[PDB]
Amino acid sequence: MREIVHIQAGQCGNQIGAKFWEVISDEHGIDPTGSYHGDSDLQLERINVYYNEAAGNKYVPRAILVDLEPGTMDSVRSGPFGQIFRPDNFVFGQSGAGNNWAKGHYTEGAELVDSVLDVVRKESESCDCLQGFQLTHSLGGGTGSGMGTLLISKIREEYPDRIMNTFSVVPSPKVSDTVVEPYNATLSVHQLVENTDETYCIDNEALYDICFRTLKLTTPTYGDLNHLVSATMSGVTTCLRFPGQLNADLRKLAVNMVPFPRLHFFMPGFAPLTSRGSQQYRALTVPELTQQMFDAKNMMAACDPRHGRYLTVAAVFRGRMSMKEVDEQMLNVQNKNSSYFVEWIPNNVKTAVCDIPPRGLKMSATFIGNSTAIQELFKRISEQFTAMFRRKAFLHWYTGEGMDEMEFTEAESNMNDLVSEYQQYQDAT
Amino acid sequence: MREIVHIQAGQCGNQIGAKFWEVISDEHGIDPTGSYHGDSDLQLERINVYYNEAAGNKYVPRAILVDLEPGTMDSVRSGPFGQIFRPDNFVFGQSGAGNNWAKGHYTEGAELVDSVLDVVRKESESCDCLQGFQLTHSLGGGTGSGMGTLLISKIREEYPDRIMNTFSVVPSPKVSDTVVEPYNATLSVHQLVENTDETYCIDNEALYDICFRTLKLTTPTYGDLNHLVSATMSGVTTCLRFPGQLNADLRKLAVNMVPFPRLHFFMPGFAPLTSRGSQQYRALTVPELTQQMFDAKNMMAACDPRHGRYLTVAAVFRGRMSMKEVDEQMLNVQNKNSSYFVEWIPNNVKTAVCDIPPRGLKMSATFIGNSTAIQELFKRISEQFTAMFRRKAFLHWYTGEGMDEMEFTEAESNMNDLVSEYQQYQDAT
Amino acid sequence: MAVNVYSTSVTSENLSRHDMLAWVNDSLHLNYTKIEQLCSGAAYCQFMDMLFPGCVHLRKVKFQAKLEHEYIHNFKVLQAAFKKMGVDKIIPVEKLVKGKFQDNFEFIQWFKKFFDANYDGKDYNPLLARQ
Amino acid sequence: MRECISIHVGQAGVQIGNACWELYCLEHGIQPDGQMPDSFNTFFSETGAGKHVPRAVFVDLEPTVIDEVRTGTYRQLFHPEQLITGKEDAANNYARGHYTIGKEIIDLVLDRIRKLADQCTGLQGFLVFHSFGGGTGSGFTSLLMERLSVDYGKKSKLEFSIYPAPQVSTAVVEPYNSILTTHTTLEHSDCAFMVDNEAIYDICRRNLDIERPTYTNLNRLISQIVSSITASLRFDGALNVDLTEFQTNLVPYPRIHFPLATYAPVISAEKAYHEQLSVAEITNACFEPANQMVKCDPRHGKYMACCLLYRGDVVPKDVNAAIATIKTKRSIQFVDWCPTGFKVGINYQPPTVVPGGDLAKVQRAVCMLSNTTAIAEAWARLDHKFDLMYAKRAFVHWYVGEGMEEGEFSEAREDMAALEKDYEEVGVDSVE
Amino acid sequence: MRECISIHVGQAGVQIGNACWELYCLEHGIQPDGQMPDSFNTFFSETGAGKHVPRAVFVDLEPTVIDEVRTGTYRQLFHPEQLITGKEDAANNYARGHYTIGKEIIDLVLDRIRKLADQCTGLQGFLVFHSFGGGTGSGFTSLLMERLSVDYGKKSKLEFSIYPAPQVSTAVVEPYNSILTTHTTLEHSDCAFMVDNEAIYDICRRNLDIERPTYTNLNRLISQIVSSITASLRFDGALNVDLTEFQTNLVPYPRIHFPLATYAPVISAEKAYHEQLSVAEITNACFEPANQMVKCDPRHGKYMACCLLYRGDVVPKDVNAAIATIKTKRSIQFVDWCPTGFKVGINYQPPTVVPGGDLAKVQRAVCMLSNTTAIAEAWARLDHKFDLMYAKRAFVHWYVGEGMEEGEFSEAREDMAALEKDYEEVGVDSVE
Ligand SMILES: Nc1nc2c(ncn2[C@@H]2O[C@H](COP(=O)(O)OP(=O)(O)OP(=O)(O)O)[C@@H](O)[C@H]2O)c(=O)[nH]1
Ligand SMILES: Nc1nc2c(ncn2[C@@H]2O[C@H](COP(=O)(O)OP(=O)(O)OP(=O)(O)O)[C@@H](O)[C@H]2O)c(=O)[nH]1
Ligand SMILES: Nc1nc2c(ncn2[C@@H]2O[C@H](COP(=O)(O)OP(=O)(O)OP(O)(O)=S)[C@@H](O)[C@H]2O)c(=O)[nH]1
Ligand SMILES: Nc1nc2c(ncn2[C@@H]2O[C@H](COP(=O)(O)OP(=O)(O)OP(O)(O)=S)[C@@H](O)[C@H]2O)c(=O)[nH]1
Ligand SMILES: [Mg+2]
Ligand SMILES: [Mg+2]
Repeated sequence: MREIVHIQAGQCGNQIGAKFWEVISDEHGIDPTGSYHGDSDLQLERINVYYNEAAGNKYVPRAILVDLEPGTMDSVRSGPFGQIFRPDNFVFGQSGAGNNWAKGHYTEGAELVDSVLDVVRKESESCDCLQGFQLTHSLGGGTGSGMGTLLISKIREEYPDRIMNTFSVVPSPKVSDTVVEPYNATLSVHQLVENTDETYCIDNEALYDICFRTLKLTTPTYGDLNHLVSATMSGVTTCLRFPGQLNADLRKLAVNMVPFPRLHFFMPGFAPLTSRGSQQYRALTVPELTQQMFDAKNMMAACDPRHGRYLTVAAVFRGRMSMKEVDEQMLNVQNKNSSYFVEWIPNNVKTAVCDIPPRGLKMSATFIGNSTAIQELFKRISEQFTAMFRRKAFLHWYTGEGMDEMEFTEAESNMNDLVSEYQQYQDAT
Repeated sequence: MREIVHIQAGQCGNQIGAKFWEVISDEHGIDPTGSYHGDSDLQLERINVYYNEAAGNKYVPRAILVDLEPGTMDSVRSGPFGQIFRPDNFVFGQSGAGNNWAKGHYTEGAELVDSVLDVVRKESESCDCLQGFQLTHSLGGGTGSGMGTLLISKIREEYPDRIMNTFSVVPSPKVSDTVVEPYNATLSVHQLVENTDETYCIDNEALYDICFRTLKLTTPTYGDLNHLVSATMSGVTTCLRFPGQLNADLRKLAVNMVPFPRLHFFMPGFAPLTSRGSQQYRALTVPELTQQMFDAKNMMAACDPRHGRYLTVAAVFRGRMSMKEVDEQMLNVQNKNSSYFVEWIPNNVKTAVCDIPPRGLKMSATFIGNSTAIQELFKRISEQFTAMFRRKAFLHWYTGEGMDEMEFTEAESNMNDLVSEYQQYQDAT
Repeated sequence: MAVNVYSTSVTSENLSRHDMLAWVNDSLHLNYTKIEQLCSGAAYCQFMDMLFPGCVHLRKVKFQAKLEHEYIHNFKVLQAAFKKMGVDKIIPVEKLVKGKFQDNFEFIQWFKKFFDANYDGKDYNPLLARQ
Repeated sequence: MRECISIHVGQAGVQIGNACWELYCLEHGIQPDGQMPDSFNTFFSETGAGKHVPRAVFVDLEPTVIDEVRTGTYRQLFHPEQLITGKEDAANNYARGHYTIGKEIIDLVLDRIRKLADQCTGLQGFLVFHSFGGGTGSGFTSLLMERLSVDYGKKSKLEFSIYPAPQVSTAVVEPYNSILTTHTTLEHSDCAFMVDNEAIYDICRRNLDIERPTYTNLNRLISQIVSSITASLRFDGALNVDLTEFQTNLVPYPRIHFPLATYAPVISAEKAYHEQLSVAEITNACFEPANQMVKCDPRHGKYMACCLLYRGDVVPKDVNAAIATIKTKRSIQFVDWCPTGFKVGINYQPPTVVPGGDLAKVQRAVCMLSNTTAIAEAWARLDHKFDLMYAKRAFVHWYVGEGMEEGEFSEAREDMAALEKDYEEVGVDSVE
Repeated sequence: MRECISIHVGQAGVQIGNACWELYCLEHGIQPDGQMPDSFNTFFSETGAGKHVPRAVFVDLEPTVIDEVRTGTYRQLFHPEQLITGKEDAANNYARGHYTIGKEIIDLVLDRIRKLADQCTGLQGFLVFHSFGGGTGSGFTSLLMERLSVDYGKKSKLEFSIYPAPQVSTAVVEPYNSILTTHTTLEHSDCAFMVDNEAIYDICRRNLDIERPTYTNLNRLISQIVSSITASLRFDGALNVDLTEFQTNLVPYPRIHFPLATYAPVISAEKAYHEQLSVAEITNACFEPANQMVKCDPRHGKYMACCLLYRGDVVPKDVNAAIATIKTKRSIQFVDWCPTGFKVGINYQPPTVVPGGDLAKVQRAVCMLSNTTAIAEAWARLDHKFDLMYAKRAFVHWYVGEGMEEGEFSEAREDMAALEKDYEEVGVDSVE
């Protein structure tokens, strides 16, 4: 009953993915071997959403791990929880893509993709009623971006009526992690616009800010960053996995959040977030949570929501709380912040409530904003792309793999059109 | 009540045969001395199918071991289980055939054949109701191929109303094990087409692939390969030896699988097949088994079933399982893979179920496919034969033993006709 | 005597998948839709005939090959043609015959360069060569 | 799995190789006899029981330098067939290296490479160590590269080069050798990492307080840089970079494939105790011109790519912070066609320190690979040097005597002229 | 049961025999006195109590070489009647070997063979060791073969031959001897395994690092090859090959019965420690022309049959894999009439190593027997040599003086011409 198929591509994709898996196992009372050691029957009721039941009281993640290099896979295998994964679901190459989108999409990735697809099909067939797919990856590298997009394209072709959702780690504005990342992102976005139903934009710049400023982590590590992402991810599927009072799911959320097909790029957020010492000096009531949710400093995408307008917002609450109170809070935010919400979508806040809170907390909240400010990010990428492409810098690395300028051009154009569309709705009255 | 007489020819024939015997003894609770040390009365009920009861609570395989060289026989005798065999049932020459079909069929083999026949007749007379004969051998050498075919011919003449089944190890496509193997195979096939009721085509190329890719055996050995073959073999007779819910036997299987007399060459398969570590991460339900059975990578013949159509498929299941489920699975495979099944044989899947599973497993499955793709193999052999015969290469080795070109020619023609026949049914609507 | 060339890393000296396949289809009058279809070796054998008539035993080529060994056979003919003409480039047969895109695309990149170095513009009807 | 084949050509290449393989052994816990009481495997193949053998070839045209290896401490480390020597050297003559003497052993060298490569399941590529100035380092290396390009195709090839200094030469004919080898190797190399002996000496004197640094010291320093480059492949890391990634991120146009290496921190133990070495602190050290290993001025050039490879106790956020501040800095200008100039690698393993070495043990290190229009200056200098001698045909008769043709000199020079112009063109900012 | 009778003719045959029987004794644990403190039995008959005697005949026309055996370490190993000597040698004259001197001992030799054969229950056949060049090796061997053909009929006969080198001769009349003996033996031999002293010397120098290899070394090497051929009969194996199988799988036409032997690996202990010797690795070694034991170029010929005999720690799948990759390789071309070119044998017993030998102890070995159109070159050379001397009738008077007729020379030559043409015809590919 509503199986989700999980896919992880590249280093980023696999590191976030592992963390996510760890989070989920703890929630469902699953230990590193796949055995259930939980307390309550509710933990097992909907375990089939993420786990296949194997022989002898074991549960195995419906997870496929993909990379053109093996080192990350090895690391995962050696990690805490590494042994829970099905060995045949690790599909790795030997070559790599050399941070090149073309290599991931057309060359090395192409050589590996069939093997992935075979696994995926089997996984799909395992499920009684497949909800769809969640892909974790970056847009800036070669495998996650090129191979990942290719995978998406094929999956969509095979299963056009199932939901495709992605958790994409997007390039940062202040500093680049690779030199060709604008190319890789731009290409990837071209695929994503046509082939995903929803995309959560996660940015490391935002994450670091959150960790340093809000969480008071002097020197946050990638693991810590991943944890936040995992928390968000778990939040989005909580209403599918536990009984609630007003229950959401992936389809409903998409419907509420996506008024036009191309505009499916979300700014995710999570609340609450406090230091170790600072948590004793404040109570986690719903209004506090709401307040934490609605501000620029708590968004995981490096763009200010105050630079645009919200088309829609979905808020997913976990824990025992008063529905009336929640509704009041939702009303209040809309009324007081009227100028940040588009005027032609009345009641553009959607609420979901799941009775099961996450571990350690009595209540939490997950925020999904569809904000016209995300256009800024796209614009930056377009600018960076242009600056390089006009001088044909690095181009021979991609053309050498069989790619043509036309493909690049078209991709750029598509990106530009999306930006224009975003602008149009931002400006409409 | 339904005695089977087992015959082993040459090195291959004897190595596979020994393994088979080992498998069978374990199943029926027989130790290396012939004494029953099993648990259940069901293990002894139908022990007479493969064993003669000797004086003093001992059971002896109804097995005849034949070779033109003694070394293999000696090895068998010295092996674990070597002492279980009747000493007078080892019939070996001193000369060999020098990898020459002619020597096996007309010369050295001829000198030994009468002695074999004498034993065989006695064995037949031992039995209350002889079902027939199973011969294990290769087609590529001299003894298994030439002597074996001769033996078959004589046996058929003597006992024309009994079933003759063969487990033939067929030459590989990528590499040849001997230079004259096309001649030896072609000649052998000429005899087999006219004198066997069913022939299981087993190919070492396929076997290695299975062992390396599916079983995750880095460096598989011939013993391991033989084990797989033995498992298949045991599977085919399981319904004759144990009570079941829908019981098959050798005759029934032949009837279901052979719509035209010459088309009796099967592609055998076995399921399940897993690594040592990988078995804990999956449950052996019937659908899984079915899925494992129906694919190209799990066939023990080096030909892709997707290059032809299935005329018929027999599936034999062992273990406690639901008949309904089995039937559903059978229906499902037919419906979804419609294009791979000939349209003029409705319901071309036959099912048998035996309640006794093999040791170590709760359920297993054995697959017998009559696929028009096997024609590829025959074509290859014909091509190889032609290439050599047109230049009369190596011919003096055979003509020197009294053989004429006419015999070769006729054999070639017969093979070609079979191929044509296969093609005709493949193409028919 | 036939001249020989090398390919590593150069700009404005490449060909897109589409363009390369167009070239192969126009040159040999066939209808490939994937560059990986060149893995059968028949096309390469034909190209050798067109470049250096008599360097290849085309009567031995299997133009309707479907199986790995058939493809291997074509590449043996190609190998022999290369040896006869003194082209020193090692053909990665095992990788090519698996029909992998990367290996085939790199090989055709080199082959195109080799062809351009050596082709004198003569016209021939490849249909007769084929059958 | 991801094997890396190392080739050490001529005296410089061999001697640096000695330093590199010594370091690798210490890093993987391999003794000088090949024994150890899984990460090693990219650099060492394994045989029988309790022995590990470098994936390396050492070649020189004379026996003396390699004979030291044969008779020395690591005699048991290498298999005899991977230590290749001729009889007579190339006598600082590219011609002898490329043609007369080199054509006698090239087949042998390549045959052994083929044998090495046959035992690789996932060959990443080749690391070639040599100099620009020697007859073997110039002529033989060029030859070798040509053959490798033919026999292996698009497999990644990397070069570590002792580029000639502005005012510190050994030979008189260095400019000739440098120019010809650059010309001949250009279309065959994917990326070449220049290093300059003068600069390293300065570093040794200034940063390590060494009055009289020896070639050994330089070699040791080089070994550190090489280790940083391959540590991402030999160890687990937070964010990883492989040999194929460099040429993508550091080479914007095919001919402009000369990034420069800078390592930090290079300090003595006595000096290390009074300093806390943060990521910001070492990054700043790197991005200051005095710590560079080529005697050139980046302040007078523009950056086209920077790749920063951190190792040890390093935290991604910290690195990001460090880089951000360096971006602001006046002394760091980037070309106008390149808004993203940084590629960043972070590996968990701290730099290993050779017993009896000049460097102190640190919790963090960083190796920057940067590509700068300032390198054009060096090329200009070299061309000028060539011009001065060639105008008089000084030493030309030697080259011709070894089978070179005079026209090839002019050819090499014109190609280098073109190269110089290419850099210049790249330098200028975009119209509109 | 499956007995094998060995005949050692002349100096080469006897000396190689010394090396072979020394090896067999070590392999079966038989002491030099015939004692041991069941596999032996194909090569050794057993007598009374605690003594084992070679199924062998040693023959030479002079006493000196056999006298060494009689007085030597293995004096007690052989029965006196199996060591046969005349008084005067054949003086490098085929005529003396075949007629004048040979006709005096042929009856004796055959009588002893008959006695040996009478104690065999399952005679597989004969292994005959000799050379092409000596008067005994050429003339006597031919005589012997003729008689054996008559008295035993279709029993398999195999030859191991020291074929003459291209540019390394002992005698001047070698070509005459070679040609006549090949002519006379051709219709009587089923398969003959050529080996060349030059090639073995090269192997010794190149692969074993021996400055000055002696005939002993060569003999030892030969003994290995012979052991590989008969190990399948003397030991248990996974997949087996017997003496009757070779002639079926290696001889496509009656006259084309000259396969060539190649053994791998041939290494010293010092070199073996840095190498892991896989099936693929040794197979590749074998299939490279430098490791061949006849100085000929297979790259310039085509293979008609290859038989690969593996021994020791060898796994069938691995062998299959190895062969498959070699099939792809450009340097391996097969004749068009032969889509299946490989016969493969695998035996469990690792190669035994003679104490004080030049070869290191390995887990695996392989012996290839291959038949190649490249052998035609050797024949052409030999014919040319014959022609040059015969045109002047150089040395002819000797042969005539010993009862040969001049017409027989021309006869031999024409037969060899025909043989040469037969190879040529076989070479070309099939029409349509
Ligand atoms: N860093 C460093 N540079 C070296 C070393 N040895 C030589 N060099 C430099 O290399 C150049 C001389 O080239 P060599 O490698 O000695 O010459 P070669 O390659 O042996 O060539 P020939 O002797 O001419 O055959 C000069 O610029 C030297 O300063 C060394 O151990 N370390
Ligand atoms: N490999 C090897 N070759 C040998 C040996 N002794 C001789 N030869 C070769 O055998 C040929 C000479 O023939 P021999 O066997 O000495 O002569 P013979 O058979 O005794 O004949 P006559 O003395 O003429 O009666 C030359 O090609 C020698 O190189 C040996 O111990 N080993
Ligand atoms: N939050 C988070 N971001 C990461 C992680 N790993 C990498 N990134 C970010 O993702 C980008 C590169 O991701 P990466 O994983 O290298 O893509 P890739 O395609 O797998 O890289 P490749 O195989 O082509 S070399 C960088 O911007 C980096 O900052 C991680 O574990 N967590
Ligand atoms: N699966 C399997 N195949 C084998 C075995 N032994 C041999 N073969 C295969 O069978 C073929 C040769 O079989 P072999 O047993 O030599 O026939 P034979 O007739 O007995 O051989 P001979 O007496 O004429 S020399 C080869 O292709 C080989 O790969 C075995 O134990 N298992
Ligand atoms: Mg030198
Ligand atoms: Mg003599």
